Amino acid sequence: GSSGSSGTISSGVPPELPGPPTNLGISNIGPRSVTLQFRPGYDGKTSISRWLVEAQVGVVGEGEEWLLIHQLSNEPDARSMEVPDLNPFTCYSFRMRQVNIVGTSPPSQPSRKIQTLQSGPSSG
Repeated sequence: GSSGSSGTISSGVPPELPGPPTNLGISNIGPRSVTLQFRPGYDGKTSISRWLVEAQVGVVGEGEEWLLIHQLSNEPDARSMEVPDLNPFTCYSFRMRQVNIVGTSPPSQPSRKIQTLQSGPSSG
């Protein structure tokens, strides 16, 4: 953009909403816990208050709903985090979200389909 009208701005300015974080990846996929990496695109002239991590059950496509599963509060300096409470031996997805004094941004592109390890003994 490139424009501006008469006036001044120096006293009080409300914050804005963040942006959709990218560079999402699914690594260290454990049994019921995995590490979801990401990067804060646009904070919104304000640090994040809490990150929202949603996921879907089996079916990973439109029509269904996305509910929260993992959320990191008070930690705007967390490039990545672990997502506990995961369904083992089940195809699930994961996303990211930013929350600030403004509000909660929309859902970001979901990660590729993966397979959670099994919950129990299984070695050798």
